[PDB]
Amino acid sequence: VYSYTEKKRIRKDFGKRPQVLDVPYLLSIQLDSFQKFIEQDPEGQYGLEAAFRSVFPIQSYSGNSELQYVSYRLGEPVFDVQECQIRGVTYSAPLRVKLRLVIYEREAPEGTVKDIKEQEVYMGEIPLMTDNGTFVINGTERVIVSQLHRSPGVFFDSDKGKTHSSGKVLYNARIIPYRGSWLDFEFDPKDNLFVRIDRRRKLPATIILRALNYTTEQILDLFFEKVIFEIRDNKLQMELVPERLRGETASFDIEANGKVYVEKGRRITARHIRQLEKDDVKLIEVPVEYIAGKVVAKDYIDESTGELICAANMELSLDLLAKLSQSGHKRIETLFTNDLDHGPYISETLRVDPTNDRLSALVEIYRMMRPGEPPTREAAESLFENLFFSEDRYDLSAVGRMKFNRSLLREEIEGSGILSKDDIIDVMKKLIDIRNGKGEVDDIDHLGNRRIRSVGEMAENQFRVGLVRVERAVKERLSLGDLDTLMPQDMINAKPISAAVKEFFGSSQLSQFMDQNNPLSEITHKRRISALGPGGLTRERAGFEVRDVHPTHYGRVCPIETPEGPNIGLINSLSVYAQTNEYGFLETPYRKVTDGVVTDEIHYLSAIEEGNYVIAQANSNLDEEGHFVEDLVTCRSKGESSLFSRDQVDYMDVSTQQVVSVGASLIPFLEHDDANRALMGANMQRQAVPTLRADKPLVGTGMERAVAVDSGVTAVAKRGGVVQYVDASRIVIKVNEDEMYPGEAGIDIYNLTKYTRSNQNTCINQMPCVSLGEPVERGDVLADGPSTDLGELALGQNMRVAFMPWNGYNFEDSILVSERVVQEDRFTTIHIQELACVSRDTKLGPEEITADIPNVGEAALSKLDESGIVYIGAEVTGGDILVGKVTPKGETQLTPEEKLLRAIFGEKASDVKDSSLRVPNGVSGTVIDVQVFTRDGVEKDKRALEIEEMQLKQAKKDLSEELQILEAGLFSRIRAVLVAGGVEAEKLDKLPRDRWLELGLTDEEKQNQLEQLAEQYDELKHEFEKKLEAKRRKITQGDDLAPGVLKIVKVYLAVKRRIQPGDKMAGRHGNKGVISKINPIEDMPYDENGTPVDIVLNPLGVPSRMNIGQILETHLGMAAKGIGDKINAMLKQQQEVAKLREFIQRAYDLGADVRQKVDLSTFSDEEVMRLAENLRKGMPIATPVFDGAKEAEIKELLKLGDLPTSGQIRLYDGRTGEQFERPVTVGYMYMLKLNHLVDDKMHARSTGSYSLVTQQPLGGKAQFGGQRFGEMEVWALEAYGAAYTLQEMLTVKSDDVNGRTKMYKNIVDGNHQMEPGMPESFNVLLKEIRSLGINIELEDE
Amino acid sequence: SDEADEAYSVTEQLTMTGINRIRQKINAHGIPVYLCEACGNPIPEARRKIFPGVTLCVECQAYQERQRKHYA
Amino acid sequence: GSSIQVKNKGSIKLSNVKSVVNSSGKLVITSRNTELKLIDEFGRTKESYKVPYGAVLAKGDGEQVAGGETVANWDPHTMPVITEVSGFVRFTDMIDGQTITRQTDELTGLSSLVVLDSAERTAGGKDLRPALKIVDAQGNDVLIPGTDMPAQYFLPGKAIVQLEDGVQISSGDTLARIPQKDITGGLPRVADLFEARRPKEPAILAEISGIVSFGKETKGKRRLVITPVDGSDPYEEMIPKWRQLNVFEGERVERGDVISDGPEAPHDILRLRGVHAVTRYI
Ligand SMILES: [Zn+2]
Repeated sequence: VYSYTEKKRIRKDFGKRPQVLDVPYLLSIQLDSFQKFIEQDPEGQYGLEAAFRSVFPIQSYSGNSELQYVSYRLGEPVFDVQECQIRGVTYSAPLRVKLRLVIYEREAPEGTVKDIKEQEVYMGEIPLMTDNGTFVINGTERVIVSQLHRSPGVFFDSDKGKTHSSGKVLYNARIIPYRGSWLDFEFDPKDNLFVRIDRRRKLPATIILRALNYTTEQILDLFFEKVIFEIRDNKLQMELVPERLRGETASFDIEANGKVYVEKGRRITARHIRQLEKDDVKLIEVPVEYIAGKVVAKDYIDESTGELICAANMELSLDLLAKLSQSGHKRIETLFTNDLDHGPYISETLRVDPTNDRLSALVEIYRMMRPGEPPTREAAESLFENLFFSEDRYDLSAVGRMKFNRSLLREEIEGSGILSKDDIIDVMKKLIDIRNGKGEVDDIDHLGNRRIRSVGEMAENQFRVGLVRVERAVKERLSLGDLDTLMPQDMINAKPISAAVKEFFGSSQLSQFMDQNNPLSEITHKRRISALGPGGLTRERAGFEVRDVHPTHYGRVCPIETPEGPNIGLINSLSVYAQTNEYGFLETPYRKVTDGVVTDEIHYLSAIEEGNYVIAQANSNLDEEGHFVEDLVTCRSKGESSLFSRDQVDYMDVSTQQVVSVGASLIPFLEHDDANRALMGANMQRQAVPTLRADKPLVGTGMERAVAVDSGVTAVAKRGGVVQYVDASRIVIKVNEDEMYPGEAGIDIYNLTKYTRSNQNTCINQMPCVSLGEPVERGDVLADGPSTDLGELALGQNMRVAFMPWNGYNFEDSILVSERVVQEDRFTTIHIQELACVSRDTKLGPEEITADIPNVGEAALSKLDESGIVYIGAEVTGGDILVGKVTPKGETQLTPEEKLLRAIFGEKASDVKDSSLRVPNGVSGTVIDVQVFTRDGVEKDKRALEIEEMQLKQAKKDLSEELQILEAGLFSRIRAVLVAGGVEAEKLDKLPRDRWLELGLTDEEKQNQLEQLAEQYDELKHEFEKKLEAKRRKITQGDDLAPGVLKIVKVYLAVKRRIQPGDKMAGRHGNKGVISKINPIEDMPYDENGTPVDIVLNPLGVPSRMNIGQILETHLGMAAKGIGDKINAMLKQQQEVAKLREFIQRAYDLGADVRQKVDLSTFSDEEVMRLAENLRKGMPIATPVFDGAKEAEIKELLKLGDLPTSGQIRLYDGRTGEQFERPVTVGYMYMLKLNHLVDDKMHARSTGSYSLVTQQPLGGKAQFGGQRFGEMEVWALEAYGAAYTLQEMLTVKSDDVNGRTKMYKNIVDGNHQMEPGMPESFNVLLKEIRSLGINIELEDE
Repeated sequence: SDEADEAYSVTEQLTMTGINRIRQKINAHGIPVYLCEACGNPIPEARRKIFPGVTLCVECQAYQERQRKHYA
Repeated sequence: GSSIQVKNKGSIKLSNVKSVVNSSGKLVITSRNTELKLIDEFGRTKESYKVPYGAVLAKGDGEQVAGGETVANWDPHTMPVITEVSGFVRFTDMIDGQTITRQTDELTGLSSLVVLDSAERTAGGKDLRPALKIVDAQGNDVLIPGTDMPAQYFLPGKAIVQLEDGVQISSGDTLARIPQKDITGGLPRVADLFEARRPKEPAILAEISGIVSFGKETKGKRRLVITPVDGSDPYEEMIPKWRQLNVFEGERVERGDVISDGPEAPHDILRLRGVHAVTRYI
């Protein structure tokens, strides 16, 4: 059940699993986040409404001067997108707010209002989001990478080991809020427990308990369990709770009933506790020595005196037992301490507690928060209440409360805003229990502690900071507040908020240039998480902790796609099915499980909600109904993974792909690659430059179509219909009768984007693929972009590789590319460089853009027209002129004998200095397009007038073609008027269309309908008169250029770089390479049938770097081209549709269980010929990533062709014509072309420009300056005895500004001497030391 | 050499040293002990027969392992 | 990660003392951590030797040995398998191709069923355990003292056997015989070499060649005392007694021989032995 578009070539699809969650729209992060940002949102939640409800209303100094909020608006831009890339504006959208300045009357708190002046005030231009989540800030398409930062809540950290040298670990616990004072708990190595408010001094941690209305009795009964001792007529009985005695010294005879069930000295093993439980002991009679070290909880005083016998939390010695014996107590309370489990911590910290009771504790808090402030009753009350208990001065965000209740094993995920007695006490219990053995510590990386921002929330915060810095000014201008003379816009300033928001979108560690050199690059750049930036941890502070992968990445961030090198792991790329949760933490799909069934309901899980479940594994064969095939299946429960019984799973992975990203899920046979290698593979697939004829992955992974379509490059049909008029520019879809709106149907039209620059200087082209008179279904591609083909992402080209050494040309990783790959121009990649030539305004005068140039005859000026700009199309080369420009330079200041010379030949020395924009030395191109911006203070020249006329012709053509469709829709609606009630069918197609307004009709509601539709027609008329007026006026106006520039002339060269020894190349699995000798055809190897193997890689790179996936891909490719050549023979020897059907059907079934059966008996006889003609280059093959095609499937798919099952053909060398012993592997591997081109990298500099502060080399153009002869190189030269080369390496070649010119004079005059002198850098050092008062001089002898 | 080759060497180093630590722990050589090195209880047959020459009863082992779980 | 040749005269002593009287009366050592103390007649220690496991002895507590009686013996590679209980023997689970193999010594004349390891056996005796089970005269296993747990001796692979079935056994009888530093080698070990950082516990080394004794007793640091041939004697130095001495009260040591142990810091060697010595250390 396929469409008519999908049948262009139906990708053979292995992969055994059924997909149950189709791939989400890959750009959900950017789009949905910026959608939450900018929208009138009738609820106080996120969006701009959040910021405005936060900072407004502004009340003055209580003076009945208020400025409140009403509602805002997003006026449409003045320049739309492509206009805004041409000209250079920020694709903004002017903001508007309805602020409402109210002024209450004095002698009135809320008495009668005296003025409510309601006026709408401008502020800022928020740069809107394109349809592809890519803003346009200054002409270039920029992208704001999602950030990943610590969620405000609670954290229990270790800081294990190194401190204190005893090895003993500390267990600190931090309560970070959204906004307010922190709170920390920590152990000392002496094991007492201490607190600290915001990172200030430590404190005896019981002081905060006491400050919260806790005296020692209830402290000890919160942080401890009770053991009562009894004095029942003889010597110190004890309560026996049976499980109190696991792992403890038996320092006494544990008898019972006068029977000995446990004996002294031993240890109470589980046997003993078992037997005491079975033998029912409850009150054991132990000696006094065992109470001698116990601790007494409650307070005891002589009941006859009221004098304090034992304070709370004192150790009972024998004397105190005696003393309270004579007071009439048979109950005694003792803390159940223990070295293992119920440790003494709060008790011994009370030992450390200097203070005694509540008021003293509040005093100490007041003296630790701020010194010098004398303590006080109410000062202490206010300070302590306002640390953690002030709704104004402290608020966990609701995210804060949610983490704080999920990390305590609480109940409600949402609740209060400030802390409480119970929140603090639960923190402390959790802390002590962490240290007691039960419980564990949340390591940093755990994605339950990495809330994900994105464009929306970050821009919201920047607008927030803007609002605070402006409400300062608002309250200030309200200080002087005249009641009714300042409207609600002189209080504000617009440029503040615009400054903040532009600073974010244009200067950030996030808002960065789109890696727009390959559709996979954009859609793997917009899906991106970053841990750097403002508010995240940067490298120095942190640090190795967050580089790591952590088992909560399984389906939430890709593990095998992260930028290797300087910052690994800080650029985690988001998974395939991942999402941002409601609160923010990354979440992912999982299929629900009933009693024992695998439901098809996908259910989302965040990070903190997972471990309490037990998730199955997607690689589980299930039994045609939703029951597993076994009773025990692999699963993963809490980090660990293991076998579980069938009746225990709760969640199955949505699909085998979800562990990866869109980066590494395109690598076919990813499953057989060492993870570093898939890392480098994805990170070299993000850089493939779009070739000239982008072919297709001959072996793909299923996700490639979704990446091509969901990225913006393909030209996706908005509505299904017939194709009326294709063309290299535009595609005209005639919408069908059912997908067609009721009024003014019309037809959809797509203006493609022909040749044009992207940021990385490549060609972002679009070519139609659906030809004239041809159906298209909704949601289908019309026009392939760069590196797409038929809507299947084709980054590089497939080609014939043969693994074999072949004379050292591929030594380390080098590659040997036969000239059949470069003759065809199949890696010939097109690069569209932009050269600008401004025309500035110096003190001497304005630069000219004349065609009149000195010291260059007609020679270099043959390509220039009458005005100094080159023609569109002249094939400039290295060193020619594109824009003739001359600057007036007075004071020629003639010299000696040069003056004699001018006398000798009378040649008038000109007043003008040539500065024309000449092509960079080396490129060789075609000037595809010249644009001339002009300050509107200059008379536009002749060529700019040509350009204005031409663009205006174009825009007139376009907008008139638009008006035609529109009026056709309105005539349609007119017929829809007549069709009901008195339509005259054939009396309306004969006569002219324009004379339908005067068509007869009875004066019912339908005559008034005709009148109304005539009104609509004339409105459209005047509308497009005035709209073409506005188009002509946008074109005709001057530009608004930088300060002091007359006119800029942009010239778009279009180089075509082919391929040449040095151009890096690479497969997908991470086999790099540097194509190293572009061999003839004859020389290459050739299999017994004749075909020369185009590339020749190296065998020594498959075992050493375990990326055997490239050998399996090579074999699947060889089988694929086997099928291809079989269809080619069946089609060239032209057979029929019948043989083709039987053979393609044999290819598409092919054995093992698959989810792809197509049944070509429904393809019409003429579709299968088209299907063949698209397969005649070779049958594509899918292979979902961790669910690929196992080897034996490949072997049978080879045997379906006629290749040898071994995969290894016997090759004959091309030069000697004699068989390679030991057959080689040959196949069709898909190889990219990385854009580390050679001619971008090559560089050489003999005498260029120079610096200005130190006479060193400095060039610009391609760092047109010498290589850095750094320090380690100087160590090298000193290691050799060579010292002359060093002396000239930093005296003659580099700095000594007489040494270098004398060296050049000597070199030209054929005397290789050198006259060093002394470096100008050291002379600067003498001056910089001497400006300080340090007289450094050089002795002279 | 490449940047993944060096990472392979480091991964070999890391897992080899970890595994060889944990094989250094387990004894596999008899020194028949017959009752604890701390508590004195008899070590049962099954435990002394799995791990030959193990000085400590089961409970003493769990207890020392738990005091060491907080890393000394 | 091959016997104690006593040299001097004096009484004998053991600390951490534990051993068993073998059938030959030799008070053969079962304990590991016992140490032998060669005492002079003063009542103070002369020399010390850390007891080998299952070593052979002749002398005992508080008795004079003279220089030359090699009392403390130990088989240099073999790990003795002595047994304290008194009884007879049977062999259970020692089967050809399964746990042991048929192994005949031709130089002794008796066969030794040297226990075969986890890689030398097949599925017929894979999980099986070579068990030397002690018995009484009845054929019942002699209980070991202090357990309701019989006496059957476990033998890992590679263990050469002393005697076969039918052999009576008693204490101090090795049934079996099994054969017999942290060199942090990163780069940061090399940086910390050239930086010459003083280690954690400096291997305490002498000052001068001369006789010794012990002085002021542990006001924190117990004090060593060093007096020359005849010269500048007054040096007596603090020493954390929290780590062992490898010296005795009456030794005339050469300067530059370890009193204690540990990675000796380089400053010590340079000031004590000579520059050649320290450069060879590094
Ligand atoms: Zn024990």
